[PDB]
Amino acid sequence: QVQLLESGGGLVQPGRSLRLSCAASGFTFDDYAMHWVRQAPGKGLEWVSGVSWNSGTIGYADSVKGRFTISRDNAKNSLYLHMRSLRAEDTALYYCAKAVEMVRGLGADPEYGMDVWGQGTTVTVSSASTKGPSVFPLAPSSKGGTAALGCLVKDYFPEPVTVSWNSGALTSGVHTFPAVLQSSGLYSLSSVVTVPSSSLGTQTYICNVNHKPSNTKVDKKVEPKS
Amino acid sequence: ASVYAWNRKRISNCVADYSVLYNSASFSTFKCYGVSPTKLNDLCFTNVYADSFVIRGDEVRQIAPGQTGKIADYNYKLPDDFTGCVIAWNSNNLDSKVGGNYNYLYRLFRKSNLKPFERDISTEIYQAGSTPCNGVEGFNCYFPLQSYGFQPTNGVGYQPYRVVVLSFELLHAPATVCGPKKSTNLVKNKCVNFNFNGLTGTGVLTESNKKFLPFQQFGRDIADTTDAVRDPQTLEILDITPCSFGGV
Amino acid sequence: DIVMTQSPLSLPVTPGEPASISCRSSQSLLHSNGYNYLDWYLQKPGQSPQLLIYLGSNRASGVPDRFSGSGSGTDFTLKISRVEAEDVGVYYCMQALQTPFTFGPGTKVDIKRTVAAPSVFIFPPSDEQLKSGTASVVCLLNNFYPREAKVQWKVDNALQSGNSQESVTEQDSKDSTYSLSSTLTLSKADYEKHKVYACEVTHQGLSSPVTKSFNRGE
Amino acid sequence: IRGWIFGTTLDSKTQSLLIVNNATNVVIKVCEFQFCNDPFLGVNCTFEYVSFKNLREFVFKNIDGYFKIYSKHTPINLVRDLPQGFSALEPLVDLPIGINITRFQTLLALHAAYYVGYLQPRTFLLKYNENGTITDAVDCALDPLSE
Ligand SMILES: *[C@@H]1O[C@H](CO)[C@@H](O)[C@H](O)[C@H]1NC(C)=O
Ligand SMILES: *[C@@H]1O[C@H](CO)[C@@H](O)[C@H](O)[C@H]1NC(C)=O
Repeated sequence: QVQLLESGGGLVQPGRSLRLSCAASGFTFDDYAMHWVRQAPGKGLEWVSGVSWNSGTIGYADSVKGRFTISRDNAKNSLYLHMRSLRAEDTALYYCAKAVEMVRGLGADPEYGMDVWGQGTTVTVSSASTKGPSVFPLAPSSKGGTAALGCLVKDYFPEPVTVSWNSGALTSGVHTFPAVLQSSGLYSLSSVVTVPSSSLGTQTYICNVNHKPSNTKVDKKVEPKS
Repeated sequence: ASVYAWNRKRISNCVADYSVLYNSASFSTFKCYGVSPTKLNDLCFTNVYADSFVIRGDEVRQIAPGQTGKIADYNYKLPDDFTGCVIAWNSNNLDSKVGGNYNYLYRLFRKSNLKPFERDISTEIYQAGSTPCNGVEGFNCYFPLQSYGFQPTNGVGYQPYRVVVLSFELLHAPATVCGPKKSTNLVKNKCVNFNFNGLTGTGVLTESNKKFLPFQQFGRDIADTTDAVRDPQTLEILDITPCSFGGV
Repeated sequence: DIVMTQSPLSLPVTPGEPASISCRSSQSLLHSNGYNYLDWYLQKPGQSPQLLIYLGSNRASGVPDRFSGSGSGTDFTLKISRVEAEDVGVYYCMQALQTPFTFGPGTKVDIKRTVAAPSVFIFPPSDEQLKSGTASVVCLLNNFYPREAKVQWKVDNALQSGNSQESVTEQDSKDSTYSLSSTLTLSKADYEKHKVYACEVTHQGLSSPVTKSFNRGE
Repeated sequence: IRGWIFGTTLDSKTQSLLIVNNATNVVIKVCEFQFCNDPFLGVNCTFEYVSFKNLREFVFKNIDGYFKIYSKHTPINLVRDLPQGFSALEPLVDLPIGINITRFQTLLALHAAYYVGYLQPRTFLLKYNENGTITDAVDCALDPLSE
């Protein structure tokens, strides 16, 4: 089978150098081109670089050309890309891909029609001090219909503390808000579900927020100011 | 790639030819010291390490048994035991883009002394001491992976040079990488010498009416005298007749 | 870099109907044989990216052949003959001749439905969110289509930009709609000194700006 | 009858020789891995290669690391046993393996009759015809008339 394992990135504070590594299999390494193509979570794919049968690298992307340094370890089927000054434009899922074309793709190395793609890394650009999470419940408009409800865990660190409702009872039609950046640097998310409108008068809700890193779960109160 | 990511290609089962290097195609340099240029195409070699990459042209004149320099002892080492040859060709357009080809960098100020034919794909932070730097070179390390001039008209100090270093090991059982026997045309009705795949003789060899079998090659008579043969290149049968003699 | 763009960036297309998307590159892709190199690819959140068509017109393997490519030089137009939710998604195109390679915006292709009835709602802060130095309010549109919805914050004839973030979600294909959440954060020092906070968001179906004005947490 | 395993130890320690035949493939391997001793039915690794009415002759030998496999097919119409007749034997496989061999065993499949004989260093006389086929032979150690 084929499963291209790429990694090397993580809690990377910007302004430091690393070596992202992709290991590949299912072919012959020193006769096929492995290409770095980045894709940030929430952003489209973008080509980084490549290396070919003659180790025929080509270049890097728009504002990243030069800081990166592409090298290959042909024997163990490894590809090391140097990481310099990884910022919001320089961080992404560094997919490693293989072009289907054989030797002498024409003059250029096989670098087009690369339909096979591995698992890119998860280089991240945010690091800071910590403090206990806090949550604010969310109720729909202050009024047999439709409505959306959740409980926004806000000013917490780090992501994720998973959100559900009453041991997963009413969560059909779910949509999860991603994290947001405030002034200090603490994230915020929620899980809002399309349900009927029993929110305000007849119920005092409870939602489940799970502090997974500490292996804890809180079934906390949800009600508007009334 | 550039010299910092030089390609180790174990290659065999090929046709060693020096014509392509100078006269068939005018590549820049084909240099070596022990093995003659003309003897490459008729000796059979088991296997060869090919160091295929791109280097600075300024240090190509540094390439020697010694002659230490930026490339010769910081990007790839070329020691005296150069059992092989270097084939370099200029790549001014190929490895120098007008808009900045910040990809074919060079490993400047390598970490350690280059090992004998070291796999200098080592692309790391330059070694200074025991300081665990925060990814930033402090006061004693530069950026080893530094960029060339990268102009289409690179100066004498930044020329773009492609390099294939062939180092041949015939110690192992042969992979037969060499040109096969130089097969000339065929001669009919003329007393000539001949060597057919090991069979050495001299006579006049002509077209025959005999029929062989797929596994049969030779042909004899009552006294084991070779009398027929088949052309190695193509199916056909040639009788052999000794060149005339007699008394005067 | 390469000035690469795609057109249209976000067109409402009903699944089962053809959809034309483009690519304009900047650095040429012509080898001396008439070669077109700008392959067409697709990106889907969750799975591996899809290669649509390699070498411009040669319909690539691994994806349905419903994509048809055309163009020349740097201009590359792919028309999906009959797109399905399986083929709807983000769109891209890749080139491999002259570095550097810079990509397009990424054509968002999704499900298009006829005009529906929007479900606009707002989330006044709870009891503990008033005094804690931050009173954040979320203005969320669910069961609303098309995806476009302009949002304005009206407080004492002032607009809250930069002080307000926005978060969007995927499509609710049950009624082919989306959800927008304008989240406003404000400290207790100046949040409660005024009364009116109007989230004015314009659904296409109901052309008048939908105004959720809330005096305080309720 | 399509399987042959040759070797000395036959415990995946030394080079074990396997010659087997898939429905569309002919597999020959020399590697060291103990595989199933019974292929199923429908309705180290130095060198490998892949692609009653019948009477098949196969002579196996090996000299100086060169395995020799001589083979000849022929049709018959008889069931009780092989008849009395004469035929040549072409050479069909040579294999530069270089391995020590002491024993062998055939390999079959599950949903009867096969003969094995042994060789000796004899001195023979052969009669080559005009075309070049061995149409008759005689032995020099059987009986007075023969010698
Ligand atoms: C060698 O090539 C020629 C080309 O026509 C062919 O006729 C001949 O049969 C070949 N001989 C071989 C494969 O031995
Ligand atoms: C021997 O050669 C001749 C001519 O080819 C032909 O009769 C046939 O091939 C053979 N005849 C025999 C075996 O009687």
